[PDB]
Amino acid sequence: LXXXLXLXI
Ligand SMILES: *C(=O)C[C@H](O)CCCCCCC
Repeated sequence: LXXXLXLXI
């Protein structure tokens, strides 16, 4: 999901 929407996971 986009790396947790931007969390980078
Ligand atoms: C989107 O961000 C793809 C990621 O690789 C997987 C996210 C998994 C969410 C489950 C952990 C809360």
